[PDB]
Amino acid sequence: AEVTQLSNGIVVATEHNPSAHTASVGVVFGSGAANENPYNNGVSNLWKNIFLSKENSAVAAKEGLALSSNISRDFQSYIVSSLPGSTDKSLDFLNQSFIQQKANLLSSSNFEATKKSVLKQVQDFEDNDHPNRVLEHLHSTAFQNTPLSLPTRGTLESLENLVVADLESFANNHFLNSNAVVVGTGNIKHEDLVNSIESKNLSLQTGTKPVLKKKAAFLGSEVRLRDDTLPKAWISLAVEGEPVNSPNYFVAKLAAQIFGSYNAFEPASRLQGIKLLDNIQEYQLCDNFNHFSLSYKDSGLWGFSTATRNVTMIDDLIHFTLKQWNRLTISVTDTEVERAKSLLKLQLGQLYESGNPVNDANLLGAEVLIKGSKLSLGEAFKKIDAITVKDVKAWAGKRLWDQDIAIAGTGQIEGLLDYMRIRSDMSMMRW
Amino acid sequence: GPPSGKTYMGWWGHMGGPKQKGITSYAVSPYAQKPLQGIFHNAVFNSFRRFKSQFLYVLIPAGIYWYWWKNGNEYNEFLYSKAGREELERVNV
Ligand SMILES: CCCCCCCCCCCO[C@@H]1O[C@H](CO)[C@@H](O[C@H]2O[C@H](CO)[C@@H](O)[C@H](O)[C@H]2O)[C@H](O)[C@H]1O
Repeated sequence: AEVTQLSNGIVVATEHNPSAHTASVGVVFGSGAANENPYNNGVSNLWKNIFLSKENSAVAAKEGLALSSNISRDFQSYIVSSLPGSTDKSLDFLNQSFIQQKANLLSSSNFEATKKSVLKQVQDFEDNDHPNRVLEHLHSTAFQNTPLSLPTRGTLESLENLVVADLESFANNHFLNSNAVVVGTGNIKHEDLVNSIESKNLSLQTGTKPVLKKKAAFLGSEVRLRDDTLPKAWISLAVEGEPVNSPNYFVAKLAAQIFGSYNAFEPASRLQGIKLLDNIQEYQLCDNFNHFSLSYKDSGLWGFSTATRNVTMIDDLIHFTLKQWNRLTISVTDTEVERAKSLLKLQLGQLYESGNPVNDANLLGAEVLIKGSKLSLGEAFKKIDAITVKDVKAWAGKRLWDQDIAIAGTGQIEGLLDYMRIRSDMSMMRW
Repeated sequence: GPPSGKTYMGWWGHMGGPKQKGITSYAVSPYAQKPLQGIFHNAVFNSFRRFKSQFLYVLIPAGIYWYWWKNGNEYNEFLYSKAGREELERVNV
């Protein structure tokens, strides 16, 4: 009823949900793509896929279990889902995969087949997923030569050069008890899980701490992947944002909610209380846009992504959007701040109070790894309601006004002006 | 608006060039760069580009004309001096 957190060597964290009809048990490691290098980039993604390999999944399915794995920038997860009663069967599989097995999943035929699978996977993403590919390039240029610049799926070049040894090296260096948290969500009790874990013994690399490196840094820059054969222009643009556990974490998320998301083809989306919408609908400057406040351990990105077929008016799209951002520093109104509060609460509620145990597992593990605990919506909502117009203006004057930007784009971006023209729009002339 | 004649330059979004693909460009903000603290010394070996590579195309024609000028000027001066009186009358009339 408040999320329990116990440690006996292995940190166990659970979140009991009485309305849930299933249960998820897994392990979340405090290491992701941000802990790789340009040459082993994609190793985590390769691990995810061998864990989700047919051999491993068939074994789990026979037991009535479903496997899930997510590779993020700061973390990595491996979850098993089952009925509330088969919760102990999940632990056995989990125990087996990360303690008993090794040479079973890393066999020549399984590794090569899995490698070939992720290779075609990544190739398709880079070849067809334009909005996400652009967002990945935003991170790449914004944090270039820094941990946060590496794509989570890895790069084709490094992927084709990866061997079983690379996987093992990463596992020995990151899949450690000191860098992990065993999570339990859905319909399960803490005692049931802690005792079932405390039932077994061993340690498997005890006291071993993960590798350390240099911190993430934001660099005003841009990467342009022009492709005149594509039907649209896809653009992502952002300034240095807030890291997780930043004092302005919510103020930044609220600022992003002010401008929000938009889908020109959805009737209700066109009626939102967003001033930018009055400027962009007259000549239909875009098909959609979405503002974000991405937060990581060392840094973050605040900005937006947009897609448009109006290739001759991209300059107006960017101009109007950045002119609106200017407003956060000098003229954002009370009702805009109040509307943002309500919608932010709804966003967080939908994110944290989702009816999915695997989602809760990922969120719970990631947070307890970073701050040792998980913040409740009750506390989050209180912080949000305390945000004032002066807080937004103070934050904007620091993060937005006359600040460097990172830009990424693909498709028909001839109309996207030079860096300086876009950068100049981060402020307004004053007397 | 009235129908206008086709030209070889358009505008942003339809400049009139060929379809571009496969080229990726990267740039860094001027704010993140060294405050132009390397004008001289670092750009001295690159300098004289319009010199070493272009000076002969300028120098030879310049030398030809300057010497042609100096030659004619010295002769005119001679013709109008006491010693040049006889040749002056010869070439003038
Ligand atoms: C015809 C001959 C007459 C010549 C007269 C010379 C004109 C001088 C104008 C000088 C300054 O005009 C001034 O320019 C600076 C930018 O440099 C503007 O600054 C604006 O952009 C800068 C740079 O992104 C921001 O830091 C700043 O917060 C913002 O207000 C300022 O608001 C404006 O007031």
